[PDB]
Amino acid sequence: SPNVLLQNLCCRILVAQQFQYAVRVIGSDEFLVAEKIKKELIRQRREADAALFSELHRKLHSQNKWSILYLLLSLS
Amino acid sequence: DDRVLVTETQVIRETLWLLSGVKKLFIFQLIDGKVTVRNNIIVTHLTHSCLRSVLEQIAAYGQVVFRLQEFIDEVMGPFRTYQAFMWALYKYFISFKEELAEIEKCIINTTITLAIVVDKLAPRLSQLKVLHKVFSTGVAETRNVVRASHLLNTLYKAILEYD
Amino acid sequence: MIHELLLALSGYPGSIFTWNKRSGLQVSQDFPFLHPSETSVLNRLCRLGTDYIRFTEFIEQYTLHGIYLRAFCTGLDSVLQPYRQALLDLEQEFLGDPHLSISHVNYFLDQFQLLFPSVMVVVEQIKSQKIHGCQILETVYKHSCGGLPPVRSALEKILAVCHGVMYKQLSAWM
Amino acid sequence: ITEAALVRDILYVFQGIDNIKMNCYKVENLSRSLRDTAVRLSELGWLHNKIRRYTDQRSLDRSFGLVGQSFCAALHQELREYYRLLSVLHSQLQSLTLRRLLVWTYDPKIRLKTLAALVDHCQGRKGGELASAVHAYTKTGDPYMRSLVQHILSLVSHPVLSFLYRWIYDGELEDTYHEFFVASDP
Amino acid sequence: LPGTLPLASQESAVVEDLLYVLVGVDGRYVSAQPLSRTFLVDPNLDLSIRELVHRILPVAASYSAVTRFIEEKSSFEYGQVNHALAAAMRTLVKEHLILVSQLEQLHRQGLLSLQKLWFYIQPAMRTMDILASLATSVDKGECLGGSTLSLLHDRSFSYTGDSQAQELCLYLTKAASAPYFEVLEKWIYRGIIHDPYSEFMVEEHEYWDQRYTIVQQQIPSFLQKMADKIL
Amino acid sequence: AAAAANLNAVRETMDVLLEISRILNDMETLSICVRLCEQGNPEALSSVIKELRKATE
Repeated sequence: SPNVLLQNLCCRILVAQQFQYAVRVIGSDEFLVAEKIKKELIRQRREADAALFSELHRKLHSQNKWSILYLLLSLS
Repeated sequence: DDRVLVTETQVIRETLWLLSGVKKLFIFQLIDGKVTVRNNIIVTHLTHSCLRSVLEQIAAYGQVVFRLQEFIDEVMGPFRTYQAFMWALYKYFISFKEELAEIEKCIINTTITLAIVVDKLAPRLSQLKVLHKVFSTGVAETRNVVRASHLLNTLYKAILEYD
Repeated sequence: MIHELLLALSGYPGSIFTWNKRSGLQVSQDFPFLHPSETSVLNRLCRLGTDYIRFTEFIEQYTLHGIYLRAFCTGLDSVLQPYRQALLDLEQEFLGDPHLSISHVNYFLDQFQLLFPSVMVVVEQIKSQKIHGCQILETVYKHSCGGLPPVRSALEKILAVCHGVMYKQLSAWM
Repeated sequence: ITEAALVRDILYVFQGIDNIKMNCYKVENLSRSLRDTAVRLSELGWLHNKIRRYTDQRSLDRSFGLVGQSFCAALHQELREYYRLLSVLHSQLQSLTLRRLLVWTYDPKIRLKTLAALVDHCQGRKGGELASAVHAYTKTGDPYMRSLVQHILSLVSHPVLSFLYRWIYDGELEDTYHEFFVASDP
Repeated sequence: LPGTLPLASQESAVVEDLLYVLVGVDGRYVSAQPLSRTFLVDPNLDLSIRELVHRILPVAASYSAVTRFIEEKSSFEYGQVNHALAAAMRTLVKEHLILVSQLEQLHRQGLLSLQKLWFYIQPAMRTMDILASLATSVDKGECLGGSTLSLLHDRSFSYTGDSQAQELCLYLTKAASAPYFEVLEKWIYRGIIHDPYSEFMVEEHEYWDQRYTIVQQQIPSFLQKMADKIL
Repeated sequence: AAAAANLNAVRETMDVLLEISRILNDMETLSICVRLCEQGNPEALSSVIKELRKATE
């Protein structure tokens, strides 16, 4: 299942060599992440967006979470 | 005390009928030529009293349109002036009715609630209030020459007020 | 209770929000379901509702006479239009997500809370001094040179339509 | 007295509305490791009640003038922002704790410390003399304050540059209140 | 009463107490004493805890002596450099008020043993030990203007091989010298010298060898080579 | 009924995640990333995504 999902992601991003490299790479808290995101937003500033992000984070909890936030922060 | 606990959309449909000038409605049951809200109507919200408040205002508008419909009725069932006057009033109602009827279409087929249909009807509930004062001088009066002169002269006076 | 409030801010008082002829809109007393700390912000929120009610009651009453008073009320509804339109919106946002509290509703009014107060005494000077005739086109103008940008942009609209009367009469005579 | 109750009251002390009552907000049991952080966090309300009262007391009399009012009005667009942040924080109380709140309200303890100290340096200043006492807060260097006050100056100095562009191209000065530095003699 | 309390559990009580003293507010067991801040822990505690607690507290004392430099050196009787040095030294204290929050969230889950604390604070024990050495070498000899910029060019050369305490002292100097360098851009490209507080290297007077005179104290010791071409 | 409610919750969560991505800045790529993140690490996935983007360029 996970391997199939990784192959689908590689196809969306784009071949076989790239998929092999991705497989090799794969083979190779929440509050802190939120604070880091706010600090990154401050560096970018801006302030209004940070307030909106705090409201959005609360909404997600109302409707694992740390891993998704970390990936988004890395993309920046 | 018991209450009927009507739904929400049902009220707007009833309000449209009151605007149309139809009688014998589960809400706004008139007694003596004066439309009046019932007493057991309640929604899940609005604490049973604001509803009696908001309906009480629309009721005041029903009186303006119910009395006029009573007037047009007493001409259909050779004055040549009242009969020629209602045809102007009657012509206005058909066009006004079309806007109210159209809204009913968008109810059966977008969200719609109370505070939206009222503000949508602002340029009509304004034009209607004028008729309650123009017609009030065409109903408070015996000879056929004074009832038609005093009416036709009230308009030409009431227009110069709005110039 | 949300849709209950959004009607109280429209001009329809009920059991939760009683109406008094002298003071104005205000909350009746403590309610068990809600918190006892909100009983304040609502009272801060009603200081706005009282303005709209005392506005529309005067607007309808038309009271004194004269065209320049008729047109002033005719224009007074135009500046009051964004208030209504911004109130219809609050219901739409609450219809989407059911996690919004009174805090956000109080926050949405923002601009109306700092506008009505300054445009309240302009009405009071009229009904308390019998300002008859074209003298309104100064009493409103003497308050048009105010510092508050929102106000400076509101009364100017009323003066922009009130001049339409003079401009009508002036051209009719010349 | 749980930790969820204090967060329930603190979100109201941030506004002026009072366990926590009213110059410090003395709280009145609970452990010492809680009272201390509450006293510290509530310091934001005492900075908020004072700024709101100043704008209100002056928004009553018309004696302040055109320049003064503009500055007073500028203190509301910098309060709607403070009234929005509370709404987002309010929606999460249904999780956040005192430690979480500290990293949330560490910045608006500064903006509510320049504004609450900008309305005391200019108390009796009516007219251009006010627009000259909110400019003596730009010589500060702090890149966060010098970029806040240098915005309130851009609003307060708009009426002043309204007389100037009037008294230069048309020569018709008009100010019932004496603000412009050009005084006429009847 | 930690004496009548079990061993493996009372450690989780100190780590929550100690998890506050790192912020400044007084704790339940690890209290503060009136004023270089000296603490007291308890008379009856396990020997293999206090000897470990007393190893962390040198990050509390090095914080009860930096926040007392921020809340003080921001006054107007210090110049435009002892201000920026106290602002750029305030962004860091914020980044320490966050490194206290993440552990708190983790503790709400039991994942923070005392032995685990003594590892996470290792960087926050070395940064708060530089800012607590400039805040005591700026007050030893009264420095304002230039001499408080000579110090931040020598305390940054003494760490020429650390690279973890030189990327820091190069963030303070690069920030505590913009206000000094914004009047220099008015004295070279124009003749006007604002310098409200007497801190710039050149001061004017009221036939021309006495008007502008080089002041010897307020020379940044990295413009010493060009102390003449400026004037 | 219960299945329909679960589908609505998933759609609402996806919309909220998209808004957060836009602020820090597609939907199909985000859905694939979210599923992978739920299974299991996060830093490694970010590195692979960056490398793939470089290859596409």
